[PDB]
Amino acid sequence: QSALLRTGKQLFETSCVSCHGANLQGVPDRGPSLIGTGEAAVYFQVSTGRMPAMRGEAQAPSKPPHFDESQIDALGAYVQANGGGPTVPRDDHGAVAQESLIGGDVARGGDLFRLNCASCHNFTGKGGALSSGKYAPDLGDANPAQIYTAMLTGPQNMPKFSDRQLTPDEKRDIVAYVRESAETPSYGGYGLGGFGPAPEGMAMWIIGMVAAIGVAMWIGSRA
Amino acid sequence: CSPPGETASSEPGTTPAIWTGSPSPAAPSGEDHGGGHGAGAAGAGETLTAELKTADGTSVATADFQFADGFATVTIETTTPGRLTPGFHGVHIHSVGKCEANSVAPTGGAPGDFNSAGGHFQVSGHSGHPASGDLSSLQVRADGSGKLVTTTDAFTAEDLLDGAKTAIIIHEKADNFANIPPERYQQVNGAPGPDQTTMATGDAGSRVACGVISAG
Amino acid sequence: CSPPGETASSEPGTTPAIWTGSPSPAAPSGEDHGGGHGAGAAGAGETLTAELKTADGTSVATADFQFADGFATVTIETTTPGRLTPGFHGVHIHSVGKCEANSVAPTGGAPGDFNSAGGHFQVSGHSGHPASGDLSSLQVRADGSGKLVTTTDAFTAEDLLDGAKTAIIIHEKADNFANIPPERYQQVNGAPGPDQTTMATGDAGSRVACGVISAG
Amino acid sequence: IKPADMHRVIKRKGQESFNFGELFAYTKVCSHLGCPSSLYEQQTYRILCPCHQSQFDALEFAKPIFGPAARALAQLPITIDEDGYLVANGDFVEPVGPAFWERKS
Ligand SMILES: CC(C)=CCC/C(C)=C/CC/C(C)=C\CC/C(C)=C/CC/C(C)=C/CC/C(C)=C/CC/C(C)=C\CC/C(C)=C/CC/C(C)=C/CC1=C(C)C(=O)c2ccccc2C1=O
Ligand SMILES: CCCCCCCCCCCCCCCC(=O)O[C@H](COC(=O)CCCCCCC[C@@H](C)CCCCCCCCC)COP(=O)(O)O[C@H]1[C@H](O)[C@H](O)[C@H](O)[C@@H](O)[C@@H]1O
Ligand SMILES: CCCCCCCCCCCCCCCC(=O)O[C@H](COC(=O)CCCCCCC[C@@H](C)CCCCCCCCC)COP(=O)(O)O[C@H]1[C@H](O)[C@H](O)[C@H](O)[C@@H](O)[C@@H]1O
Ligand code: HEC
Ligand code: FES
Repeated sequence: QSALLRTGKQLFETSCVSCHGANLQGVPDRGPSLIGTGEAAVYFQVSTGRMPAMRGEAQAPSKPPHFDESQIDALGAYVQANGGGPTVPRDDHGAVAQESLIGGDVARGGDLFRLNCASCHNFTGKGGALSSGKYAPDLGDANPAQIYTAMLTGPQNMPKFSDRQLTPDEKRDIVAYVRESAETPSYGGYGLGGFGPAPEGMAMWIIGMVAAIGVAMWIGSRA
Repeated sequence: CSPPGETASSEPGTTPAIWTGSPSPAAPSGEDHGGGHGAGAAGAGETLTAELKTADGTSVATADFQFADGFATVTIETTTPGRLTPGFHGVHIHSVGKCEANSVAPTGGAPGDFNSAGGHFQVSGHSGHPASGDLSSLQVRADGSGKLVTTTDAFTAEDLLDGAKTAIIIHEKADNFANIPPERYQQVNGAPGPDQTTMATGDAGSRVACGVISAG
Repeated sequence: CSPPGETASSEPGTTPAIWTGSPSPAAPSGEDHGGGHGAGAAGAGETLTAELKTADGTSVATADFQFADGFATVTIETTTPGRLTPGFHGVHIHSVGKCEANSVAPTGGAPGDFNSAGGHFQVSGHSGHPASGDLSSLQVRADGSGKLVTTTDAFTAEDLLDGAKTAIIIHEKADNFANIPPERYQQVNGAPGPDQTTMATGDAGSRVACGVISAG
Repeated sequence: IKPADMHRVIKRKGQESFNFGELFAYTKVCSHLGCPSSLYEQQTYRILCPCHQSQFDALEFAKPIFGPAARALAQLPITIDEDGYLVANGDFVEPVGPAFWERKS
């Protein structure tokens, strides 16, 4: 719909053209180019909230979303009409598909998440550190369509795991893993983060060892 | 103590009747459909065989025509040991798929397996040269078996699933398909060229075997 | 310290030339002979293909005739995209295997691929009906490919390795093999029956493709 | 590598033709202490390792930008095969894993 493209243009003019130049270009050393990134890229970068941003820093972090689903389709179709690239997967309603993306396998998703990317984040999808200030974020507060469009067009410092690098079966399979690894409870106690031994150490000292020394000073006297 | 379940010699058993082994509902999580292919059209599969029936209802041969990679692969194998005669047989695709014992679509004498609405099962706009109705020979040697595997790209799976289903037939003679040279031969009316009946289908006898290609 | 083997920017490299990968002498503990079979005779294998050569030395088709289970399987596939013409082609086994450009065994005009010592490569005592010399059709559609896989049990691997090697040929026309009915047709001499040249081999044009079956 | 950033690349010795246009193949096992350096940062082009957080420059050749590593992480040569498939154009020029005594001569 052309009125939807116009709505995307009206939201485009009054949020970003200080850093995208209003011809969908890149304002040099203030905000990069934007054509070719596409509706999938704009869905992940505004549906998470990140790109209607406020400073150019180590990496632009997560935030509350600056537009809603009635307007992300407008903004992403506007950037795809000006440019053109990956598109967000949509179900039989025309809306953004978020539940039909969980694939039928998890163990293949476990091995593929673990090989291809869990170097950067974590095993269950907690965050991980990156080089100069930038960091991987947690995958717990991640809409499955945002996970698919996160790996589909890689925003900041992550490789864009393309439609041909990972097949959509594999990408549905990875988002089946992470929406049932950051959602399944920690089997057998409190989950001290997701990454193991450093929270287990710090919760050995102040929970276990401080209680042990407190028992040891209640039992023995002092002199 | 002695165990209770022993020591009883009756008449020493019937011989065990031959193991007619039942099929396997361990594999049965799957239903064999018509097949899997592309064919961005009304819709078809990639495997549809045929059973060539004679004038007594018995099987004579077995055809398998299917579109695989834009080329209609047709493999005609034998079914009976003593069905065909000692000679070459001419395969021909008929437009109507009725393998009746005595039927005729037009006004005329109903021959064996002549239920077609004409001769060769050509295209809907083709009436001339050797189209998909005419086929290669499946010759029968002294062993009594005629096998012919060919790839005709004239038709496909979207052309065999028409409003009237087609068939594959084999007569008692070979496949000529207007093989009369006009430089030495002659006609009964003195014409140099061939007849229109020899141009529609090959010069053979009556159709002995015929089978509908609608997954027969 | 800094490691010694670094930091040298020349002109930044030619683009890497396409990987023409060498074959594998890891598998090479094995020599591919003519084949393995039974054939309790002078001795033969189970695989012997052919390369159909034209009048310019170029390949047109490719035959593969071999004895497997007492039935001579012959598969004739295409080699070139635009070799054959738009029509049916008649395969015929020739007695002599010379695929010469212009040769004639008898006293006469040397035609294309006519180096055979007669017509059909029949048995050593056979001269009549459709023996192993005559073959089924390998028709060429508009795509320009003629494929025909048949099983003729008239000859075997012990008959193709004769004193003179045989060949497989295809003319510019189809395979007739005396398909003239004597009830409506007529000869130039008024005879009801067919000619002896049409009884030896089929009625076609000049032989376009020909290939020796001695593992060509 | 994004082809807007192919003018920032400076190859090292014996290694100028080990690209394939813009396809580079650096090993995953890092310079020292052999963990897989499977963190990769586009738009800064740094192969970061997780085990000790040692960056490597993806642009020039995997020289350590920063970290406890001091050696260039090894690069694999690339060509395409007949039928157009990515193949290795031989072996690494240096031993690829972590360092030890018998090395670098
Ligand atoms: C006593 C001292 C070690 C002298 C030895 C002689 C010395 C000259 C030998 C040479 C050592 C020098 C050259 C290098 C240092 C290397 C070091 C000593 C390795 C050896 C291992 C071992 C001996 C370590 C020292 C002993 C250890 C630190 C004593 C614990 C600290 C105190 C005194 C105990 C009470 C603390 C208890 C009440 C809990 C309080 C909570 C605080 C926040 C705990 C601090 C804390 C600790 C200590 C963690 O290990 C830790 C690990 C992972 C996550 C978090 C934490 C964490 O928060
Ligand atoms: C009594 C009857 C017996 C009942 C059993 C009691 C034992 C507990 C186990 C029972 C199941 C509960 C575990 C739940 C399952 C679980 O793992 O616990 C998560 C961890 O989350 C959090 O931290 C938030 C929790 C905050 C609560 C308070 C924190 C605990 C403190 C006290 C620990 C002390 C550690 C030492 C401090 C160091 C001192 C420093 C000076 C919380 O899950 P949730 O909040 O819903 O979502 C996750 C996201 O947190 C997560 O970021 C996301 O990534 C996903 O994991 C998501 O699932
Ligand atoms: C009982 C005493 C306690 C010592 C225990 C271990 C010693 C065992 C010695 C037995 C073997 C002796 C030489 C024959 C074994 C042999 O030939 O190899 C040597 C393998 O010995 C080694 O592991 C370690 C020593 C290497 C030789 C010299 C080391 C000592 C001196 C040279 C270092 C002190 C002075 C320098 C600085 C000192 C410190 C700072 C100042 C050197 O490796 P490499 O040189 O890399 O040669 C490769 C071929 O292996 C492979 O086939 C082939 O592919 C080649 O391409 C190559 O890779
Ligand atoms: C450095 C290597 C890197 C790897 C590889 C990588 N990520 Fe990312 N990921 C990041 C960074 C950095 C961000 C944040 C980008 C931003 O904030 O604009 C991110 C963002 C995300 C988010 C958004 C989190 C949120 O709160 O919305 C998700 C989900 C995610 N990645 C999952 C994945 C998936 C899925 C893969 C592919 C299987 C992957 N990561 C691979 C580093 C990486
Ligand atoms: S382990 Fe990766 S560099 Fe030390």
